[PDB]
Amino acid sequence: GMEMEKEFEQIDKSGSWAAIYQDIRHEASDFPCRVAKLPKNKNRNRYRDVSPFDHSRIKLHQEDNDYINASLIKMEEAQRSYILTQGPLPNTCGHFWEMVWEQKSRGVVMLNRVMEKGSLKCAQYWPQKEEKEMIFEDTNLKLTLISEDIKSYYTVRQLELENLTTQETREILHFHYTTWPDFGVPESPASFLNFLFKVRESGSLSPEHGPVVVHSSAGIGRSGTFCLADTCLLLMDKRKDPSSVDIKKVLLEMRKFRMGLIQTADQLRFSYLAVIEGAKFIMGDSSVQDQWKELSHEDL
Ligand SMILES: [Cl-]
Ligand SMILES: [Cl-]
Ligand SMILES: [Cl-]
Ligand SMILES: [Cl-]
Ligand SMILES: [Cl-]
Ligand SMILES: [Mg+2]
Repeated sequence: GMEMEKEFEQIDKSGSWAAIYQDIRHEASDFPCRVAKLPKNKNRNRYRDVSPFDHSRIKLHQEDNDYINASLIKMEEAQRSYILTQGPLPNTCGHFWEMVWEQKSRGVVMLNRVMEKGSLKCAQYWPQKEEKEMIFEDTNLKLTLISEDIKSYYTVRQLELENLTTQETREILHFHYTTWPDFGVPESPASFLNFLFKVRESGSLSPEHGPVVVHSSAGIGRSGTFCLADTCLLLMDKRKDPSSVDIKKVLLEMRKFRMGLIQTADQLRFSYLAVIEGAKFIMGDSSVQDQWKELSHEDL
């Protein structure tokens, strides 16, 4: 089969995933995060050990404090960008939506739940009920739930974001994967790819929009897995050449822009599985998309 498939089988046969993953960690970029570590920003960071590099951090367009824990992953060869961010805190939900507005994002991909393992891993940063809209007074934004489509393991929401200064409104699509555990993997390649293709189908990743926002709790593990698989499939798609993609090199390129992307060796292995499976679609087996939808059990 494909070259990534041959490397996959070699690594599985030798039981080498931990060593492969540790090599990536060792080779990964190390750039300063001075702004993230300023005293005044301590309460804007969810995790002490997860910070945006200065070079790639998203700046808020405000004079007071322009800091958010968010990074622009700009994949030059693939011609796709993503914004990866932590799950917003109770005091940074206004900042989060400010960033969405200013960066002209059409979609937000949320890969975590608000409560995981008994702890609050993300703030409730969007409205749960149509009739209870949210106002972010610090950033002068209003957010309303317009509709939601609840599936067995993910939910898609239509939100309306309004800049109260100008009264301009935009439709934001929210893609919420609700069964992906932290430091874990999706139930199957099919369930993951079914969801990724839902995001793709929406047009949220179009170059006509700002970068999609992808987040988890830390904005690196589940978020890294999602973007690695998406970028690798896009690279193969541009060239129509699966054997042209080097998944580990792509991950190291991504890690130039945000630290710590992909948090376990099993998330790396899963990324391979997802790309190998998705290649079937890229190379012209259109019917596999329906198979994923069936295998994902999304209706239940
Ligand atoms: Cl300071
Ligand atoms: Cl949730
Ligand atoms: Cl829980
Ligand atoms: Cl929180
Ligand atoms: Cl790491
Ligand atoms: Mg995470």
